[PDB]
Parts: sequence; structure tokens; C-alpha cells
Amino acid sequence: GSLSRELVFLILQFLDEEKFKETVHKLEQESGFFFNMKYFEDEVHNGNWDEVEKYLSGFTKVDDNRYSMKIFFEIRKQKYLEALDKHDRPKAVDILVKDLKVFSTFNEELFKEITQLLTLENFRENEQLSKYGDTKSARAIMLVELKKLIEANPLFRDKLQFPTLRNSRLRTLINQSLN
Repeated sequence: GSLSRELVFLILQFLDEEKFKETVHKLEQESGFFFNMKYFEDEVHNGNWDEVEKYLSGFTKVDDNRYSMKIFFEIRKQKYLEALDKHDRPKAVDILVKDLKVFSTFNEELFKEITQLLTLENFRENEQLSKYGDTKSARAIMLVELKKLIEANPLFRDKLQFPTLRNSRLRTLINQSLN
């Protein structure tokens, strides 16, 4: 019930058909009207953490609510574990201070336990993390958690469904009227 919002959905369908894919996602992000779950899934799967966070930023901030807090924490925790698994402690300690320290103030003992992982030979020595397989398996299990959190978050609840539109909607509307 907003022309600005109706136009965004019409434009998003034109861009998709035109295959201007980067523009599709920038419009979703910058407008905030539609969160593409299919896009987010692919991005999490390919470990493109910078784009995952930039995209999320168009819909939520890290401290907006408890769901938003856990979404960002889960992603940074995975980014961290992956640096540990590749035996890159300088990178893992860089992620801990720059990305995970923000949540230390909330659960302090959790942060201490996550920090302790840097000293283990293999982080699977920790009871909770013994079940972590490879990075492909880990990303899949976290994505299932991420998906639950987005669906249960009030800031995202009304932004997961794209309207049912006839193909070339914007093409057919401008052609008839611009005459």
C-alpha cells in the first residue's frame, strides 16, 4: 500500500530479468523491503562474510535485538573457527578482537571460552565443538540456525515474501502509458 514499495518490487523483477544481479541485492539491501533468503543462503555457503554482513546491515544492526545479536555472533564465530582450522592463529586472534569482542560485555565467560580455543591443538578437543566436522558441514548446520533466527526476528518477519507478479510487469506498464 505504498507506491515507493510497489516500484521497488517492479524494479527488482526488471533487474532480475535483465540479469543485473548485483543491483538486485543492492536494491534489496538499500530499500529494506525484501530480504532474499535464497541469496543469503548462497552467500553463507560460499563463505562471503563481508557481503553477508553488508547485506544484513540494510535490515538490521548488530545490537537492534537478541536475534540480531545471535545472527552476527554465529557468523563471526564460524569465521573464527575456520581461521583456527586453517591453523591461522594470527587471523583467528584478529577476528576475536575486531569481530567477537563486541559480544564479550554480554556473556563474559563465553568470550573467555572462545578465546581459550586459540591455545588448543584442534578446537574439536572442546566438548561442545567435538561434533564439528569440516567447514562445508559446519556452514550447513549454522545456516539452519541462521534461517530460524531471521524468521523469528521482528525486523525481518514482514520482508521474506516477494509479491506474485506477472512477468515483465514494469516493461508492460511503461510501454502502454509513455505513448
